[PDB]
Amino acid sequence: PIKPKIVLISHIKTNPYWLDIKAGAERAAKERGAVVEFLGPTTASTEDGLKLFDMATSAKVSGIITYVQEEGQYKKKINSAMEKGIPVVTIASDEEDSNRIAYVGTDNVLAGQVAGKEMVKQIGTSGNVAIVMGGKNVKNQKERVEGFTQYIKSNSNLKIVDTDSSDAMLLEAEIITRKILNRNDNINALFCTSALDGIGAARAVKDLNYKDRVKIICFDDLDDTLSNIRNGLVSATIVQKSNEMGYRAVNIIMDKIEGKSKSLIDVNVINKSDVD
Amino acid sequence: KPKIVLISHIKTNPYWLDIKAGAERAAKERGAVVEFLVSGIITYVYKKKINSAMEKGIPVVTIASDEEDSNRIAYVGTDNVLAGQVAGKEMVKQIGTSGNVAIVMGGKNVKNQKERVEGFTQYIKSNSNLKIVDTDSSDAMLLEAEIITRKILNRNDNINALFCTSALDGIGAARAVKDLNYKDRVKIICFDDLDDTLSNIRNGLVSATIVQKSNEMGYRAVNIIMDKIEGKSNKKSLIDVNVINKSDVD
Amino acid sequence: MLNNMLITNEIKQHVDSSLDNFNQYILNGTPSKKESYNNEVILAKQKIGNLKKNSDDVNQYILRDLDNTLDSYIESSKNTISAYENKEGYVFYYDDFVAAKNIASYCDAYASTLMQNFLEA
Repeated sequence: PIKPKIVLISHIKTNPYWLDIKAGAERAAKERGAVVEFLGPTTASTEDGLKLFDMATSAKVSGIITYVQEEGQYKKKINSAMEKGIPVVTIASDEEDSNRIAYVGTDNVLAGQVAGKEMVKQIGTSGNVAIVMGGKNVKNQKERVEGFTQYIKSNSNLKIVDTDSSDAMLLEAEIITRKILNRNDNINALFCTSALDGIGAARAVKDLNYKDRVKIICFDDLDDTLSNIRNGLVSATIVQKSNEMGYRAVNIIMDKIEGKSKSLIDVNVINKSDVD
Repeated sequence: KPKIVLISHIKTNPYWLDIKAGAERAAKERGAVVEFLVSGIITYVYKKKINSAMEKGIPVVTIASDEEDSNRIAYVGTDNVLAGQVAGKEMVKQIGTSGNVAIVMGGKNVKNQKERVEGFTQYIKSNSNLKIVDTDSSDAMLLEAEIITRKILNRNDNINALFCTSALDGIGAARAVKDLNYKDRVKIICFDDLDDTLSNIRNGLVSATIVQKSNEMGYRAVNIIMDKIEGKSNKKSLIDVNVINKSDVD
Repeated sequence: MLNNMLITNEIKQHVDSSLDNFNQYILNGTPSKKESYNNEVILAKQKIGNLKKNSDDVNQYILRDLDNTLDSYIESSKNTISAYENKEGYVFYYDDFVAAKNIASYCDAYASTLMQNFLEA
């Protein structure tokens, strides 16, 4: 008997991140009695991606879950799939100016709070903390800071030290960390709002001879970050839950389909234990 | 230094010793002294005792039990809706995202149990395809606890887990699962840390419990008093919970 | 077995042949190729049908996508034709025009996928 088909278009079809997404997508599909077709370019490409979307629309599949490779570039195709009664869910990357039925991605405010909880677990409730923030005006990093700040203020007496990042010409993370640590003699921890900031902060903490005098909490799982964690340099990193993003996206599609009609995901914490 | 008074449940419970530890930690950081049984009062449950204490511009913070009537400056207690979500997450971690779950709920109209259910349900529905099986509780007549868990397990063949919205419900569910010989075929998640609940977790009968974060409640209460005292408001405030499963019982 | 591959290519050819006639008609206006175009999609449509009454559990999915893609093709090519026939300019049906050939090649992609499948024991 024929099951509804959901198309999942990834960033890269070989990327393990997106294979985690596929596995979760498949789990929900199996639970909901649907099948998932996993598509995606070999090379990151708005054109390859848009072509896959077009075929999915033409084949009148029951729903489309897609990665947005460039904002603005997807609003026409999405709104046209939606017009032909195909529900569309954007995943990891959003096309917010569209009729996307839902966006599935990390709850950045929450991810900030989890970072706050972990930092208090690392250094206690008194002391000083500073934020290393690559994009001062980037929404997801603003959200991480907001979550982090709210948690810290509500659950500790940690003072959050502010640093203007202007010099540094809107600033490389190694350079801004030098400034934070050179200006302030009693910084107990750094909170890094992106993956690169974590790598830069860790290098600067090492170069200024403050390893294990200054704890570091960051985002994302790059090799260097995981290596820094095994090595006592970085205390924890906050990681996205790919599998669950794929899982949630299928369930949202199937809900729209079966008329039962959100939608941000949790994160995990990796400290020295779970580095394996 | 400002003097803060902490009126406990009684000084009988290690919970309320945790509250004191947290109270003390905040007191050191904020430059105050705490007397556990003046500049401010933190209390366990009263309305106008609170209000003429309050009538003297004396801040009163209630903790754990709320006296919502009063002019108490703040309530410090558990975020029950959140606590339910944490139970959901632990539930998905215990049995996966497909299967059947049933709820054992003593007070159907008790606020904190309703909140726990609303949190649990919302989470379950947003993060799994776990079915929540409904059971009419009329014949268990209002309903014990052991008796209603019997009806649930006897009427339905593939219940994977029970979500118990209170401590007594947890103890009753655990007994019924044991008596019907369903230990380790039916997982159990409940609330509160009673000795029985902790033994059941040690013994594999109860999978996890959600327990209030006592230390943090005391810690928060002091910081709220001191904010009011130093007028640096910054003025409710609900607290997170912990999960006790078999690993961390020791 | 081979019959199954055979008819797939007939399907693919009928779609190909339909698009050829469809292009020529939009360019030249010859009313004979418009009808050839419609003969070819019917035969395509028909032969996809026969493949479907004996579907695997696997290729029934490819076949549904193929059948639906053809329908999309048919729809955009008829909107292209519709516009052209109350004489709108090329800039006002360019959009269904290229869609028609885009979707025509999609049908071709499913056809090959369908044939690779019919390589089996």
